[PDB]
Amino acid sequence: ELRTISRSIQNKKVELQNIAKGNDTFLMNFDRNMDRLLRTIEQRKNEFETPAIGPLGSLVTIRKGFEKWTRSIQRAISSSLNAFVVSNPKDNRLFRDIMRSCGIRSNIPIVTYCLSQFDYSKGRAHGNYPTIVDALEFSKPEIECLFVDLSRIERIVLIEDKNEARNFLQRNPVNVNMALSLRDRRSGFQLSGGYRLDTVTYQDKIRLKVNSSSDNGTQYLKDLIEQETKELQNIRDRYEEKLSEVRSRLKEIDGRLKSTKNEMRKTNFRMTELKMNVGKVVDTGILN
Amino acid sequence: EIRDLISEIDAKANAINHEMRSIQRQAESKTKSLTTTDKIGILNQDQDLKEVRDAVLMVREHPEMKDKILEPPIMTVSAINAQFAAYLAQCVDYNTSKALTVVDSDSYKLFANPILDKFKVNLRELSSADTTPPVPAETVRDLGFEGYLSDFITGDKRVMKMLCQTSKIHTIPVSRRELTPAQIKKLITPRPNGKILFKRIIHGNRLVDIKQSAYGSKQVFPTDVSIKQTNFYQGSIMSNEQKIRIENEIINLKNEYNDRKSTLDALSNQKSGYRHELSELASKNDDINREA
Repeated sequence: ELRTISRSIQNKKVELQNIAKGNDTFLMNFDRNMDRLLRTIEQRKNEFETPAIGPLGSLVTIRKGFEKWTRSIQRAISSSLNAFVVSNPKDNRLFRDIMRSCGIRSNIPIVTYCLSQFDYSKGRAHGNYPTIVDALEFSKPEIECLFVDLSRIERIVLIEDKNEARNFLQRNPVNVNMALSLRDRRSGFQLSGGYRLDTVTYQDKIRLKVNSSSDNGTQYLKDLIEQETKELQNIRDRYEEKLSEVRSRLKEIDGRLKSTKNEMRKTNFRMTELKMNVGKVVDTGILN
Repeated sequence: EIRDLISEIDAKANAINHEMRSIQRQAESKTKSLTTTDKIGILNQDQDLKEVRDAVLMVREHPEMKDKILEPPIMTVSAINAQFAAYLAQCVDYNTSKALTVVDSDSYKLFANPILDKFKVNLRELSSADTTPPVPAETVRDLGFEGYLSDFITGDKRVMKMLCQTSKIHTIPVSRRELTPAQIKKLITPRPNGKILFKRIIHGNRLVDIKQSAYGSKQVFPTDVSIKQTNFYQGSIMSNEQKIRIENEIINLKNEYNDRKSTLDALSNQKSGYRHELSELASKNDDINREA
């Protein structure tokens, strides 16, 4: 398990290097063959009435100031980030054949949707808290409208404190379906209706662009691989301290086993003495 | 020779003790082809499920909580086959799958704080919401589905009602066969009232979410997701052939190891008999020497 952890950390580090280009490919967060799939779509674009657009997470960037919310937002819209958009059922069939030829193994959602810009101002959450829409930057306005339809991002508010988020939702705020709250770096809270509180583990792989330089995260995670070697050592030796306690129990019972072996060898010596005594010369003939 | 035989038979019986331990394990494995006897072991598979196990142990230890807080769906719910188990695991979110079910609002006020203070577990309250399916099961069969996802699962009725309220499993038609593109196109087309018949459908190995935009021209767009295999919610553990493909193959290699161990210890038993014969012959020679 810990080998997998440090290794995934390092591959993520070299993937942010590939944000521009490189060896370990950055798009690997969606699928290992994602670079091949996108090149094949571009090569066959003339066969599509409208070329397939995706993966959607590559067209979405976290706005500056919302970096702390990246994993919580990604968990909320995780179904949409891996998706590809096709305008019609014919392009959907052509795209599925290209996915099969490219050897994609990841489950990729295909959304058949005609990209359109529409006014969603009436649907925005009313409150002093920023929404997922305010936290994100979209490559095109039609992609922003698509996330509003698929994930209702305009109705998801970001509230740091769990109790404040619960109290806000209990007041039935206009146009709010869910509140995201922070717990730790590996997990967060998703609150719906003010009564439902779900503790959600964050996915290890990031599928949203972050406006922070790759070195920020990778090298802050270089000191964080220093901290992850800390993680490996800690877990391994706490289990090994557990192992040490149980093997000291083993050595205690072995000394008890050694003490029993010494008792048994002494009994064997005593029975050997008994049989030695049985077979001894008898000097009772003169006595008789 | 007798003390050597004592050590030999003690070691033979120690090997027999290990062999008997292996017998208990393989006997348990063969009889464990059907649903797991205890589900407290399902919670030992992942670190995130250990806190849920400790919360379930606390609910089992306190008699006042036993009928007010129910064990998570991953332990109490089982699908009739492995394929319906995969369909259920794809439809129910993992946090709801591991959530304890609270029966009423008073039970939530009395027992939620003691559990939430000690364990980071999710709680789901049972509501009065109606769980009637959107169309009769006959109409669902006419459309090419075997039934609703709720019809192919068994478990505590209160936990199943919670899954029906949170995940709407009673509204999801399911077919193990893939539907034809013409059947799927009929299901996606909104009725003259502008409403789609099913928001989510399962056919073959695919889950199709039919979404109608709340904004603009109310465009209807399907989202298709491949269903992943699951070992959870599995009343039928790894189907039958798949279970044999893993369990039988590995457990029977271990079973041939067990047979070898037992036969080796039976050969140690034969050697003890040969040592016994030799000891009996030596005792007969000792009796002849005593007569001499």
